[PDB]
This record gives sequence, structure tokens and C-alpha cells, in this order.
Amino acid sequence: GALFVHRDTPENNPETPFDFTPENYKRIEAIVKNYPEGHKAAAVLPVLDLAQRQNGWLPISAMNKVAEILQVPPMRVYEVATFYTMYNRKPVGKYHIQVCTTTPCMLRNSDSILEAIQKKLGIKVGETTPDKLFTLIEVECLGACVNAPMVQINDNYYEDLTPKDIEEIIDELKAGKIPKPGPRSGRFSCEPAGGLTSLTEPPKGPGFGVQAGL
Amino acid sequence: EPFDNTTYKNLQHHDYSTYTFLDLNLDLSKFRMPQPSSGRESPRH
Amino acid sequence: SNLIEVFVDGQSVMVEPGTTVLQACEKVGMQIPRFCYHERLSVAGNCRMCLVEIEKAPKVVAACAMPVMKGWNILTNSEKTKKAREGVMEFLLANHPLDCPICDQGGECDLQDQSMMFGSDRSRFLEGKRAVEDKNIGPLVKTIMTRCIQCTRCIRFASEIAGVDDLGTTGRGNDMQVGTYIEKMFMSELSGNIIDICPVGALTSKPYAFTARPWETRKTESIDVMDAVGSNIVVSTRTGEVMRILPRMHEDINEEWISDKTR
Amino acid sequence: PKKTSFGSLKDEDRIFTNLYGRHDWRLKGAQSRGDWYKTKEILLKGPDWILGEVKTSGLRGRGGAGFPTGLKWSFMNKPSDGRPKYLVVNADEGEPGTCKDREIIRHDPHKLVEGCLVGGRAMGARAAYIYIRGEFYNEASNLQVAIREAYEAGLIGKNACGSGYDFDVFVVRGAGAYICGEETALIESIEGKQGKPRLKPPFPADVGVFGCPTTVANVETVAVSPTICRRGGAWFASFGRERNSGTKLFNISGHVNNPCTVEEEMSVPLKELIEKHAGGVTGGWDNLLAVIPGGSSTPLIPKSVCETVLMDFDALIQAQTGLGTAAVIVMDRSTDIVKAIARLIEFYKHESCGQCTPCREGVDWMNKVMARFVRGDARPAEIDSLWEISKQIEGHTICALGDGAAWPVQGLIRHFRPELEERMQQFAQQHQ
Ligand SMILES: Cc1cc2nc3c(=O)[nH]c(=O)nc-3n(C[C@H](O)[C@H](O)[C@H](O)COP(=O)(O)O)c2cc1C
Ligand code: SF4
Ligand code: SF4
Ligand code: SF4
Ligand code: FES
Ligand code: FES
Ligand SMILES: [K+]
Repeated sequence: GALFVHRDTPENNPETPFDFTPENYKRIEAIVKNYPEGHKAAAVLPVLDLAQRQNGWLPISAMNKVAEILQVPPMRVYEVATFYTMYNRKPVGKYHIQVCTTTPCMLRNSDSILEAIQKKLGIKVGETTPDKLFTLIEVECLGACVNAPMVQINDNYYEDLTPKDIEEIIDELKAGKIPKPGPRSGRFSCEPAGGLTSLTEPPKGPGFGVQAGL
Repeated sequence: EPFDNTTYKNLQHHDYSTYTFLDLNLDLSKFRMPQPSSGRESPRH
Repeated sequence: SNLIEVFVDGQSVMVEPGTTVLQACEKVGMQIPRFCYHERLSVAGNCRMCLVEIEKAPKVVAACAMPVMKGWNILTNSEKTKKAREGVMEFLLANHPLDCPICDQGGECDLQDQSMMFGSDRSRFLEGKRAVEDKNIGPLVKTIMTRCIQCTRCIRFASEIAGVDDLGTTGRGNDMQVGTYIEKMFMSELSGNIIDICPVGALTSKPYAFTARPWETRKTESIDVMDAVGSNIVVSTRTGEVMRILPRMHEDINEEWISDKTR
Repeated sequence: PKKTSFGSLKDEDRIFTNLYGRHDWRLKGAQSRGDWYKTKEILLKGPDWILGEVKTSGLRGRGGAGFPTGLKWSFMNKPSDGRPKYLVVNADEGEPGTCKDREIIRHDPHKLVEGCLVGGRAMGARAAYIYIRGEFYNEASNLQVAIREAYEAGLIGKNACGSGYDFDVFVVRGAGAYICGEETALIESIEGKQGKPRLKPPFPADVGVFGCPTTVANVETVAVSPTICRRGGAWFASFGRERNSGTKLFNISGHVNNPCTVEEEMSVPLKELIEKHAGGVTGGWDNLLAVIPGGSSTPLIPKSVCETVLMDFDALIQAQTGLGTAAVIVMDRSTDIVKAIARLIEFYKHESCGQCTPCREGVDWMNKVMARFVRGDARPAEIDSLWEISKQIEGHTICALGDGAAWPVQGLIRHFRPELEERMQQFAQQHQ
């Protein structure tokens, strides 16, 4: 679903309380200086995401604040909020689980990962758990294509998962621990599983192969 | 110090907080050179 | 002078630099199809209905946004140009609703006329269409956004001509919707003009709803007296009754706009 | 004698020597691998010398288009007209199958930061905005730490490398959109608007970010510039065929034994790349069904063509496909080829920006048709119709996402029409 029209509700309306903490105003000050003077509207995206890292989602009031301090029309922040998919215009769970289901991950049985989470958490795609701890949605390619299947939970990638591995991650999150990002297969990164096939030699030091003129 | 190629040296990101990126962007503000000026406060001015 | 020479179907024409392919065809009496281009708004180039072949070029160019290079032979009636207009018109009508009998734009609709002049005569679309929820933007403009073709003429006009940044596009992809996002009224002294610049019946006059059809009206060219600007208008009448007021182009007085009181 | 067979690259020629992150990636760990060596000397050679090395090296854009890098960067080699000038490094890695740019900013960020400086000085730019996709938060944090080291060490900022040149490196994070990888749509994101591409002209070299001259470059195409200048463009032209020179990062994924990101020489045979580095196709090379060589926008090629095709721009264009980002996706016999390509069309439907009609209304049209082809709920006469719809989208759009959505369908119809028709015959009899 995720309609793209806003209707006022008691818990989401222009009078809903939101304001940047005094620390965030300092962060906003540095953000605006990354762009030429007179083009302060270029800070909408980073400032909008900052308003979401403080709150966890973007209420209609939060968008209005971003417009107010950047001197941008409010309708030009609604466009940004609804166009980019990482902006949450409804509350999400404490841990936003995002399962990649594009073809590279599908070929390596990413549906099993999605099935395991639903049975484990007792939810469906697009639903928040009763305790407000988990939100599940499918997403497109997340970059970690060679380490498929993989999921993103908030700001961490968990890769090379199997139906057993993902359920361990949820147990660790449901207790309070911090699961370690990266693959869970034995490998560390995009390197081949059966040992390295390249870069298995002391890399050459400074000034190797430099041309004569330089 | 001896050449070791069997450990993952990119472990610093295991403990990055929510504000890590914005905190770094705030530290990289005294090194930045002054921005160019369009001549107006905004296109709507 | 600095005039450069370009050819429209082999006919030489001298145009100032910066002229567009669409404007070069006007100089020879040829009007390129269009839905997004308006001569008084910003160039959008997003309806792709003005695609025109350029000789010795494998790619069609957006005639409304492509400046004319020297020595170009613009082919306005080639197979490539005509096959580009059929595809674009076919994509415009894929999700468009079968509302012509109940749509106030019927008879004076650019989508109807350019479908019968530049598009095909049937559909190979065997799916279900999209349905969009209507939006309230005041007591003057009735919105039926299932008919919108995402041409963004209302967005550009509201921001440029009227100086009101209230309209925009929310979402992305096939689900891209034009509106105010929030419940807001686009009440402006020039708000009624978005009715005219909307090529489809998505935006229509609410007072004029359902009262008449374009072919049965009589046009009387008159003057507006609601103020001292003297805006030129057309008084549409039917069987001895005034039905609606329309702008009448006058470059030196009111362009092609009129205020809400006049309308 | 010019080489006839390519591959078997040696570790002394690999530019990205910390691809797997086994060594330290900070400034100390990078200066020991040749980074930031004689950077001041390169800068003082001037822009023409830098552009001369890149131009003669044969480097081509690694973002997917493949335009000659040296010629593109030269459009910025013109006198100033009062406006600033910027380099925009495209790190919006979102092509399904591509992970190469993630391994450069996470394990070799200094190889990219230096490239911004070397590339920026060649263009006369005053800053380098690096647009990193929003989901890469941990990689964008590493790149911010690397940039901080370069500032503190005096390598960038004011008087960069002690060369008298002022330069800044800014990192701007996206908010999640595949379309923001397109060069003009990435600029609109940096300007705070929706990621909707622009028409051309004007080209970014004349009117770009903030309305100023700009050159959008990929992460890989900028991270190899310093090493080309140090070791010369002649060395970089040693590898690959004519007009397809250089070393390329390959992402082998899908139905392979050991999916990996490995650097290899251009023109390396596809069958040699899959077996030498990725452990061969799952179930053996005889179990191969099709391969998407350049990500997802490139048409698939069947096994009958993969046995000899080379992994370079021109060899794959001859096989009715493209090199793209050099992301190889492997599919075996067990794969449902129609369902694997339908999901790619669903990806383009979700990632379409909706600005222009043929892809706003056509990509969602192909998605519906392909959905019924998966079940076979259609008739063979619709296969030719789907071909014409794709040909109507291709070439009539603002950006190349529309073309990238038509090509996957054409490849399936070109090489797997019997699979589609058979699926339809089965559906009719079952529902009879
Ligand atoms: C829909 C779409 C997505 C794209 N995504 C990327 C990307 O993620 N990274 C990249 O370097 N180029 C991407 N490109 C290509 C860019 O438009 C452009 O060609 C490239 O960034 C220029 O750098 P280059 O010279 O290295 O090719 C994309 C193009 C399109 C049409
Ligand atoms: S806008 Fe035009 S084509 Fe669409 S229903 Fe109204 S009259 Fe018919
Ligand atoms: S409502 Fe009318 S003017 Fe506005 S974008 Fe849609 S078709 Fe164009
Ligand atoms: S082809 Fe699609 S993604 Fe590209 S500009 Fe047009 S609508 Fe947007
Ligand atoms: S398809 Fe899932 S990470 Fe690329
Ligand atoms: S009139 Fe040119 S694309 Fe719309
Ligand atoms: K209208």
C-alpha cells in the first residue's frame, strides 16, 4: 500500500510535536555549509534523514520543520519524502528488517530467508509486530549481491544467510545484543569461499612501476 | 607487522552509531574552504 | 546576421540561435504534437509526444527542448516520426479511463484530437487500468486525477505564473500523482487558469460542470470589465444563455490568462 | 606482438590491491600500497598531461555506458566563465548484480579520495561531491574517516599535497533510489529535488550541479586515475584488446559455487572467468542455462554463446548484449528463466522515476504482461506484441532506464521464445 496522500490523524498532523535537538542544529549547520550559498535547498535530503534518525519516522510536522529552516516550500519537501524509499512516513519497528528479493538474491534462495522471518516473528511482509520491535518489507538490490541472500536491519548488512542464520540474528536482537554485521558463512567479505584466487601476494610498496618521467 | 593476509582489518564499522556520519561531517567543517556565492539568498529572492 | 539555416522537410528557414526544433516547424506552418510543452511555461520535455526524426540521426529528439543545430533537416512526417507518435499516444491511453461521455473535456480535448490525428485506431492493452483517488483543491477546480497524464503543466504554472508552490508530484513510477499531498486549497487570483492549460479533463471548471459541450457553444469575443486591465475574453453562449467565460489571447494585455472574478 | 589471449592477471598489475579488505584501509595502510605517492608531481604536470595519460590509456567509463573517459573529462578543460566547477563521483551502486563500487569505498577509500583530487585537478574542479547510495551507511562512514585523514595530513583541502591547489571532498548520501545513479538524476538529488533525470542538452559539462559545469564519474573510473598517471597510460593499455583496454572488477554471482568480486583483465573469456575465480557453474559448466553479463540492464545470452564470448565492450556488443558494470549473473537449468527476468522487470517498475511517459506507462505495462507469461496466462500472439512495446519504450525516453528495461525482455524473447510458448500451451490444456 503506502498511499501517497496525507490525511490528518490525531497521531500525525501539522501540530504533532517535533523539533531538532540542540545538538542536531549544529549538525544541520555543518550540512548547509557543504553547498554553495544561495543553494541551501540542496540540504533537504540530509536534513530530512537527520529528522528521521532523531524520530525514527517523518511526521508531517517534521517535514514542515525541514521546510521552515531551509526556506523551502513545504510541497518541495513532501516531494522528497515520498520519492525516496528510505523515508518512513509511518512509524516502523525498532528494527526495520529489509529482505532483498531481486533476481541475484532470488537465485540463491532468498525466499527461504523471507519465509524463516515470517514464521519466526509471526508476521507478514509489510507488518509490524505487536511489540513494535520488527518491521518486515522486501526491497530491491542492496549492493551486497555476491553475498546473497542478505538482509538489511537498520544500518547493517547481514549476508550469506541461511534459514537458520537469520533466525539467530532475530534472537540476538530480541534479547538486546548487537549482532555483528557482515557475512555469516565463514568468509569475511566478497572474497571467494574456497580460498583466495587473487591478491595472495605481498602488495608492492610505494613507487612500484612508476613511469620514468614522473 | 609481518605480512598477514588472513584477518579482516575492516572491523571499525561494527560499532558505528546512528550519528556517526553526521558527526564526521561536523568535524570536516574547519578544513573546508569557503563556498562560492550565487549572489542571492535563493532563487526565490 | 547571426541567423542559422535549418530545413523543415527540405524547406529552408532562417532561425535565431537557441530556437527549438518545435519553434522551427512553426515558422513553416507545421505544429508538432504536444502535451507538456506550453509556450508560456518552462520546458518540461516529459510527455515525449513531440519526438521528431532528424535526418541522418538514428535517435528521435524532443522537439520542444532540442535547440536547432545548423543544417538540420527536420523530418516531421517520416515513418520514424509517425511510429514514435503512435507509441507515445498508446502509452498515454493505456491507463486513461473511458470517461469521454461523462468528461467535461470531451469535444475540446487535446488527448482526443491528437489520438485521432497522430495515434492508432485501437488498443492492444489487455490489462487492468490504474485508478487514482480524487483531490479537493477548492470550490472552483474539480479534480478527477484518473484522467491526469502527468504533464506537469499545472505544477509549472502554479510555481511560475502564479508564484504559488502548492502543487507537485508525490510518489514515483506509475503511481506518480499530482496534487498538494496534504488537504489544501489552491485558491489564487489566477487559479482558474489551470483548467485551460490542463490538456485532459483532470482539471475542469466546477460551476461549468456538465452544462454544455464545446460544439454547441457560440463564441462572442468581448472585453472583461471586472477590473481596469481590460482582459480579452470569449463569452461562450448556448441558446441565448451565457455558459462560461474563456481567455482570449492578447500579447500586450493579459497573455492568455484571466483572473477568477473574470472567469 | 599484440596479445591474442587475455586474462591470468598478476597481483603486481591489479590496481585494487586491498579489494578483499585483508590489509589496513586507513592512511597508514594505503601509503604502504602506493597510494598518495608523487601526487604533487602529478598535479604540477597540469591538466593536459593528466588528461593525456587517461586519453591514451584507453580507459572507458565503468558505470555502464562505457564512454571514453579521457574524452569526457576533456569537456571541462575550458576557461572559467565565473561559475565554480565540480566533479561528482557516482557511488550510487544500484544496478542489480553490481557490488564493485562497494568494495572500493569500504576497503580502498584513499584510492578514491586521491582519484577525486587527480581527476578534479585535470578538470579544474574546486570540489568533489561523492554521491553514495543511502543504504551504504557503514561504507559512507569509512569514506568520511578517510577524507578526515587526508585533510589532517594536508593531502586535500587548502594547498593540497603542497601543490598550491585548493580542493574539497564532500560526501552526500542518497535516500534510496536506483534512478539516482543516472548522471543527470544524481545531480538533481544533490540539488535537493526529486531524482528525475534531465534532458540533454545542456550537458553537465556546460550546465550541471547548481547550474555549474560538472563531470559525473563512476567510483571505479576515478579510483584508477591516480594509478594510470603514476604507471602511465601505456601500461594500462597493455591489457585487453584495442579500444577495450584496462583491468575490470567482476562481480560473479547467482548460480555459481563461489560468488566473488575479483579483478581481472579486460577481454577475459567468460567461461574462463566463471571457472577460474567463482568455482565454476553450480552442477558443472554443462548445467548452465543463461548468463546476464553486465548486470541486469544487459540482455541475457544463452550457453551456446557464453562458451566463446569475451568480457569486453565490443565482444559483448557483437553478441547482442553489453558489458555494463561487468556484473555476471549466472543461471542454471533449475532456474525459471521467465520468472527470473520477470522479477527484473518488477525491479524497473519500482525504480522508475515516473517523469516521462514511455517508461512511466510502459515499464508497468511490460511488468503486467511478463507476470502472465510466468503463469502462461497469455497467447503466443502477445510475444510479438511485447517486443513492439519494448521497442516503443527504447529510444523514446529521457534516460537510459527505459532502454535498460526493454533490453532484458528482448533477450528473453530472442533466445527463449520456445520456453514462453511452451508455458502457454501448458496453461491452455490445464485450464480446459
Ligand atoms: C538507470 C541508470 C542507473 C545508473 N546507475 C549508475 C551507478 O550506480 N554507478 C555509476 O557509476 N553509473 C551509473 N549509471 C551511468 C551514469 O549515467 C553515467 O553513465 C556514469 O555514472 C558516468 O560515469 P562513467 O564515465 O564512469 O561511465 C546509470 C545510468 C542509468 C540510466
Ligand atoms: S480527458 Fe479527453 S480523452 Fe480523457 S476522458 Fe476526458 S475527453 Fe476523453
Ligand atoms: S492535472 Fe492536468 S495540467 Fe496537471 S499534470 Fe495532470 S494533465 Fe497536466
Ligand atoms: S525513462 Fe523512466 S526513469 Fe528515465 S526519466 Fe523517463 S520516466 Fe524517469
Ligand atoms: S539482488 Fe540482492 S543484493 Fe543485489
Ligand atoms: S511536448 Fe516535448 S516532450 Fe512534451
Ligand atoms: K482541462
